[PDB]
Amino acid sequence: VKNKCVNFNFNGLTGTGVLTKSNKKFLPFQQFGRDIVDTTDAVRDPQT
Amino acid sequence: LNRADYYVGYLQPRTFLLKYNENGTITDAVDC
Amino acid sequence: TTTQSYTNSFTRGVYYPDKVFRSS
Ligand SMILES: *[C@@H]1O[C@H](CO)[C@@H](O)[C@H](O)[C@H]1NC(C)=O
Ligand SMILES: *[C@@H]1O[C@H](CO)[C@@H](O)[C@H](O)[C@H]1NC(C)=O
Ligand SMILES: *[C@@H]1O[C@H](CO)[C@@H](O)[C@H](O)[C@H]1NC(C)=O
Repeated sequence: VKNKCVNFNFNGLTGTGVLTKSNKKFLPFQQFGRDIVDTTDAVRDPQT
Repeated sequence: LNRADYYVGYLQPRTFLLKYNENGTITDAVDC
Repeated sequence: TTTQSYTNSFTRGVYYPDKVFRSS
């Protein structure tokens, strides 16, 4: 649901927020992902 | 077989500060 | 056979410690 605030349980990682398209150059090994304060900010949908 | 290499080094437990580039890539690192 | 000459490594041998994207 890329644009509506949602409770997510992505691979055990529970939390709440919104999901939008991202161009993060996640080289093909980068997964959970985070930010400057090291807080999960970008999860590559494992299925897609 | 059929018919100038072997560069070996040993790593150590050290603290490093790594400079990341905008595309997620490591441009420079400094050994504290 | 082989030789065992020494060589400075300079700034070399740095790998991504984990798989987390980081920018700036
Ligand atoms: C699983 O995901 C991969 C990567 O998107 C895809 O290539 C593959 O066809 C998927 N498998 C099934 C059974 O949907
Ligand atoms: C070894 O020799 C064979 C026969 O000429 C050749 O096909 C093969 O590619 C050679 N292998 C290497 C590593 O040069
Ligand atoms: C980041 O990647 C893009 C796409 O390859 C490139 O145009 C840009 O110059 C890169 N930025 C840096 C700072 O290297």
